[PDB]
Amino acid sequence: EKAARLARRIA
Amino acid sequence: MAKVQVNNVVVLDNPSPFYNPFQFEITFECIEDLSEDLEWKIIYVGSAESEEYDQVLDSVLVGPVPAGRHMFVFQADAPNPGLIPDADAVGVTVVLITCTYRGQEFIRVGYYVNNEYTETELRENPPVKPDFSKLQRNILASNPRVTRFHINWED
Repeated sequence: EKAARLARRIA
Repeated sequence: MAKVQVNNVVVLDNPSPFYNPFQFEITFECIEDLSEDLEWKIIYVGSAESEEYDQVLDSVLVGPVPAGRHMFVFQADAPNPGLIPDADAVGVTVVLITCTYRGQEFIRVGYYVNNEYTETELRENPPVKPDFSKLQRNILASNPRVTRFHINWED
């Protein structure tokens, strides 16, 4: 879930 | 249409101690004598869980921008560890480099950052409370993420 959240931030 | 185009971002001084300031060499192109300033920001994601733990390391206004190719080194002090949740201090996080024109963000360059202890004992047995003086920031600079957004460039 940390990787999914970090990916949303970069988008 | 898009008056500004970011051509390249280079990660300087990497890896480095956690406390060293961030350094990005940015190259951009400007189509005309851009009327308003460009606002560049370096934002540190302190916690993947919430946007409230973001730290804007620096916000810079570049301008008047004459038409042409430009390059500069954007330097910003390291994040305040006192605002970072311990659970998110060690391991992967993200640093963002954004540019905004007339209050509209048009580009976001993201880099995954991996904060890790340099001593083997600390890597295998991390302290209960993170020791930012022993953390190394390893930015995953071979894999940048670029996202562009449609904005209103007209005056």
